[PDB]
This record gives sequence, C-alpha cells and structure tokens, in this order.
Amino acid sequence: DPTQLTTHAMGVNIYKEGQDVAWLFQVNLGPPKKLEELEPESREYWRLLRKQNIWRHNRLSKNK
Amino acid sequence: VKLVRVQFCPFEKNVESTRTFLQTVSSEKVRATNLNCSVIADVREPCVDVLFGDGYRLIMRGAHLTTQEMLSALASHIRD
Amino acid sequence: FQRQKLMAITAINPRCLPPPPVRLLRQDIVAVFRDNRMIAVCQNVALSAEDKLLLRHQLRKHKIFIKVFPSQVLKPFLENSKYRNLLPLFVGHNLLLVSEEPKVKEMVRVLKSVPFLPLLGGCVDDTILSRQGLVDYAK
Amino acid sequence: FKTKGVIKKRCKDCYKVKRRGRWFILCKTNPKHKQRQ
Amino acid sequence: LREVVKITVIEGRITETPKATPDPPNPSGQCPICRWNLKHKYTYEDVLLLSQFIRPYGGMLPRRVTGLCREEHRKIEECVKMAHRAGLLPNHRPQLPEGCLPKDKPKLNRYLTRWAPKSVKPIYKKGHRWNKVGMAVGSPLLKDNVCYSRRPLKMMH
Amino acid sequence: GVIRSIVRAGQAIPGPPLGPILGQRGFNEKTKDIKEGIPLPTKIFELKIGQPTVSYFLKAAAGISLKHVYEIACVKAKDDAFAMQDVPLSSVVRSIIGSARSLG
RNA sequence: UUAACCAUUGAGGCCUAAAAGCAGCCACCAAUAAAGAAAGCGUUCACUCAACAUAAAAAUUCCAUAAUUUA
Ligand code: FES
Ligand SMILES: [Zn+2]
Repeated sequence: DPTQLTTHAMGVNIYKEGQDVAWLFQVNLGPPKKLEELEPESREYWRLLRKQNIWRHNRLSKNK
Repeated sequence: VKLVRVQFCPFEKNVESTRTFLQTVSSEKVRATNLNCSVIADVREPCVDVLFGDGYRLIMRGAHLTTQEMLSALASHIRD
Repeated sequence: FQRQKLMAITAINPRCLPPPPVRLLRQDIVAVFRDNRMIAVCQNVALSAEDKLLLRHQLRKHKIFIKVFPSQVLKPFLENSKYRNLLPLFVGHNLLLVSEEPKVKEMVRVLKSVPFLPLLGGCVDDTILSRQGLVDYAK
Repeated sequence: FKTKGVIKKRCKDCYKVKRRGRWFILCKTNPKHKQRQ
Repeated sequence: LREVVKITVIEGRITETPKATPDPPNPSGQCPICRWNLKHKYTYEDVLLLSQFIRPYGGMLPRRVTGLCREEHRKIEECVKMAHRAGLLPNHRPQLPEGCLPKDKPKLNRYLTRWAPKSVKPIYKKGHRWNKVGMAVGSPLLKDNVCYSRRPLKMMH
Repeated sequence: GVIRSIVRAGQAIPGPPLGPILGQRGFNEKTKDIKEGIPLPTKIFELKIGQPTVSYFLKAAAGISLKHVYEIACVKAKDDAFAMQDVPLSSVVRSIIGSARSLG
C-alpha cells in the first residue's frame, strides 16, 4: 500500500525485532543535473563538464 | 629473503629515495609477493638491512643511494 | 632547356636567442587547517582504492577525516603558517590524519590496523612535533 | 616478416626497430605481428 | 659523481666532479654549445669537444644531464658515431662481457661515415654518367656548418 | 579472494551464484537478524550481515514517497563493508533517487 | 612527432534465480578532488581504459678516374 509506506517508516526498522514501525528533507528531488542546470561557478558544473568530455571519448572508445 | 628491515629518521635529515623505496616494501601486494620476508618498519643516514635464510645480510644506506640502485640490488639478491 | 634554367633562377636562431618572459585549492588547504586542529603527516602507502575508502569511511564513523593535497601547491602555506617543519615531510604521495580531538594514541592505533603504514610525524593540538615526541605525548 | 610499403603497429605491445638498414616492428606477445619494410 | 662500491654491503658514494670552465665567451647562451660560440663550428674530428658528452664506454649521455638543445643533441650524437667508426676514440671501446676478444679482422680506415658499415649494401649497377648513383659522404645534419670553400660541400660522392 | 555472492534471507541454499567462483579458482546470520525475503549485499571471502538492497526495496515499494525515500536513507549507514558510511545524507538520498528514476 | 600513470555505491532496475560499469532490454544515473549503469574486460550475478592524478611527446659484361673546405 503506497499510503502505508508514507505512514510507516519501512526503512528505519527492517529487523525481525520490528514490523516497519515509524537538512533531512531539504535535499534536491529534481532530475539529473545537466550542464545547463549546474551553476557555472560550482564545482559540480566543472566536475560534470569533465564527464561530458569523458562522454565523447567513451562513445568513441566504445566504437574502437 | 627471510627478513627485511628498513629504518629511517624523520626527525633527522632523511633521504627521499629510501622513503620512496620503503613505501613499496610497505605494500600489501608486495608483502604477499615476498611472503617469506618478515617486514619490519623502524622510525627514528637511513639504513636498510635485509636478512636471508642462507645467512647473507645486506645493509643498504640511503644517504647517497638512489631508489633504482636499492631496487636493483634487492632484485639481484633475491635471484641468488 | 632554357625554360628550366629560368625556373631555377626564379641571422640569430630563435633557439640561442633568450626566451621572452590553484586558488580554489589554496582555500581547501586553508580550510583543513582551520577546521582541523591537529594535522598528522603520514606517507601515502598506495593502498588499494577499496581498502583506502574503508579506512577513510571507518575514520568518518569516528568523525575523523583524511585529506590529501599536491605537495607543490602545499609548499606556500606550509612555509608561512603555524606548521613549518612539515615541508621536508611533504615529498611524494602523502596523507593527512585530521580530526577534532587529540586522539594521537588512537591515530597510531588506527595506523596500527595496517602495520606496514608508518607515521612520519605532524602536529597534535596545534603543536608541531615529530613521531618520537608524539609517542611521548600520546602517553 | 611480410614486406610491405607501409609498416603499421597491430597491437599496443608492438614496438619499432631499425635493423640492418630497414624498419621492423616486432611484437613480444604475437610473432604474427612481426613485419619488415 | 656517485659510484657504487661493493663488499654483502654495497654503498654508493658521491665524489667531487670536475667543474665547467667559467666565463663562456657568449653570456646567457640558452644552449651549452651556443654559450661557447661553437654552434656551427664543430665537426666529427673534434674529439675533445665530443668527448665531454660521452659515457666511459662510448654511449651518449642523456640530453637533460648534458643540457644540449635537441638541435645540437642530434648533431652531436651524429658526429660521435662518425668519430667511433673512424677510430678517433680508442679509449672508449665497448665493454667486453666475459673477456671476449675482438673480431680480430683488420680495421679498414674510414671517416665521414654516415651509416653503419654492416647495414650498407654494395651498388652493383653504378649507373651511367647522367643517372649515376651517389655514395653518401657526411651527414645532412651538418648543412649549416660554416664552409670555407668556394662552393658548398658535396655530400654525395 | 573477495566473492560478491549472496541469496535472499528466506532462501537457505547457496544456489548457482556461490559455486562457480570456487570452481574457477580451484549465511544463517542474514536469515535471523534482518527481515526475510529481501536481497542484501555480502562480501564472503567471512560472510557479513548486510542491509537489504534499496533498489529491490524501491521495487518492493513500487510492488514490482519523499518520506519513504528519506526514511531508508537515515538508517542506511549501518554497515562498514558496504562502504555506506557517508555521513552527509545528500549522498544517500541522491543515490537512491538516481536508482529510483532508472528503475521502472 | 607518445609517453606510465590510476580506477569511488545506493545489485539501476527488466523475461531470462537475479543481473553490480554491464549476457541481455530500457533508462543511463548518486555522492564525491575525480569515474562512462563504463573503452575494452570482468562477469550465468559480482583485469582495467577514460576521469582525477599524470616523468614525456629483365635478359653478352658494372662501366671515365676520383674527390666533402686555401679565400
Ligand atoms: S647552441 Fe645555442 S641554442 Fe643550442
Ligand atoms: Zn603485436
């Protein structure tokens, strides 16, 4: 039941000694950040910019 | 190689070559490869002493010895 | 043949000549020094990536971090800072055992978890000292 | 030792040599890759 | 100079090395050769100059240690080969591994030898006057050297 | 030699996963402590108790919310071998979010 | 003009018990200084390149002889 998931915390208790009894909520919920989403001056933007550079090489690498 | 002893003095002047040589000895994979040797690290010019089962004891000081010479010396000695 | 004849008819090397004549990382080195009271310099033992993580993660459970920076960019601040005797230490691959409490004895104990890894020295409670001194203070 | 106009490496381990006035690529892993100009 | 002495205990000991002559004629010379104004004035027969860059057994020294620029690292290397083949470096012979004796064949006097004698095939068909095939003498790398003749040196004889 | 072979707690037999590595080269703890019927990573070398895989947990939630996504993240940092010791929660929540999006 | 260097989980789910960077198919992400649900590989699931870090880069028989520097 989707409602049961919200009402009762399945994650907190997963031991046989229980039955899923019931900044944390401020984290990003959005989709994967693309180069446009990332802030140009943020480390993530430059970090994921390298990933895009890695993307092109990997696609060429896959073809061989 | 029955035992390998490496001693170097951080407080006193210490040559880089022996330290770079020591960390190679201080490696899990290297330790497994040379299973026979009992690796002991001494910290207090630097002197490296390695003992062999046949009784040959080789003392290597890093004062003016480059890392290649130590590694080459060990490799040749291991071959016997 | 004259046609070919016409066609043929129609000072200092730049080598010897004299040749004409990190900031983000700088903050990171400053940040670790400001955040962590004690910085212990230990040689990077080239441990396996999986084994390297668990040591950092295990220390993370103890709220102890591991910090590493290139030596050449680390020279300037170490030259002018409370920690000045670590410059010869910071040669080659290296790691920093940085925490918020003076767990010098436990730092060696965690270092003793892998016997091959030695300790070169560092500072505890903002006091720069060598390993021989650190052991005495650890007692 | 096929004699070809152009010598081209066939593997990473392949290396180049200049023996007796000609160019040779010899591969330790695979003797097939051995060639001559 | 650090050299290894063996006894087993083997120790490498640093010894004093000869110092370079001060006051080069050309100050601030980027490349050691140019420093001494010998950029385009040395040839194969200049044993004294070449000897300063050669290992005791006749091998070439690394560029870094010597400090020569690549342009003069290849020319110097080329001249050294010519000197060895001409028997101008009798005291830098190869190290005999196990007391092996030389080939014992008499040595033919040669100079200005571009290629190794073993790797050169004979030219059986000489060719006619117009098409005549040429025999290499000297090396092209020394094109820029000063010439004291009316016309440029003939590389191919 | 580290072997990453595991079966569901409810299942009491090694099954195909375990055997091949031993041939190539040459669990009760889970059944009791943690809820049964859910897969969990292990690092047999030395079987170690491990927390259930989130992805199947996400599928279990999907039968194939934000509070549920967060709830699992808070208690997730309960293992050492797993390497799931990232104190900053952003790592865990973003990781499960990236897994939730990819899974159907 | 070519180099040895390092290589991080929530097992992403999916028809293939179940698919970890991955047989496979759809998504293809999360943290990280810095990593492609990866380049190959590994793997019925579960060695390493790219990143980071990186010392460098055609038929009888060849056919003048010879010669590198004197203005
Ligand atoms: S001789 Fe001057 S640039 Fe080398
Ligand atoms: Zn090959």
